[PDB]
Amino acid sequence: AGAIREQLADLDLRIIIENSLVEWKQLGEEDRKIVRRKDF
Amino acid sequence: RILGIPWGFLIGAELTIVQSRISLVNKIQKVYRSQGVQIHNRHIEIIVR
Amino acid sequence: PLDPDAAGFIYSNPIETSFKQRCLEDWKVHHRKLLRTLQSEESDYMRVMERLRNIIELKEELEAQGLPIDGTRNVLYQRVQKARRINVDELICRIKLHEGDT
DNA sequence: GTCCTAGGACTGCAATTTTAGAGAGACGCGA
DNA sequence: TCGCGTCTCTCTAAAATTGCAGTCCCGCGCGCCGTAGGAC
RNA sequence: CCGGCGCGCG
Repeated sequence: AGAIREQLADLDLRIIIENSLVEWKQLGEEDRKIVRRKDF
Repeated sequence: RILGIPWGFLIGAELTIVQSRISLVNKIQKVYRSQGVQIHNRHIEIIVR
Repeated sequence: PLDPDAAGFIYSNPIETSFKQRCLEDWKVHHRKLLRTLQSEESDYMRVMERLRNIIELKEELEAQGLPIDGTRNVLYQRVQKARRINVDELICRIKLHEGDT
């Protein structure tokens, strides 16, 4: 759990949001798990 | 496909919900009236809303 | 935010997008709209439909890299084994959008 | 006797378990 | 002198079961039984 | 004055 807490502490949330949005757009611009990854 | 900007989503949702409410009340009232139970439409319309 | 530019926004500033990229995006979104209204609203029909969508065995391995030289013999083999070290328009316009036209 | 003493019924749903789908690097056979 | 279906994997998109999570009237009365274990 | 098990009443 120490490694998990270290990973959580140094997270950059804005970078997370931007990467998630860009990956969502990449997935969309291309059918079950192609959608389930989007919902994640 | 017929209507584009929100008149597609707005009118589609309005038509679906208006039809759903009519049938939801009818089915519930049909079940109770078959058992002789008398409940006003207001009480069911409060739940369906 | 580490970036002082993001001060003021709620979830940081919008990401950097070049004017060249923004124009390309606006070109793509316009044509995804034109393609959408085509299916909803005969030899001319297929040629415009294909046009809109187009505005988006070891020699097969060469497409994964830049194909330096190669061609004669054993060069393809040596390169594949050493690459692991780095590891109608006049008719389209006849349709019309009506967004914002109540 | 004892005084401390350490296996339903149904619905909803994401998680495995395939099934398949193409697909490719090295290749024994072969032209 | 390469070229050719292709042997043997190869990695992932798309369903197909499948193991949890959750829930399942209300309000009363009475009785019994816990509280266990081991070298003294 | 805490929870389980069993039996009941409306």
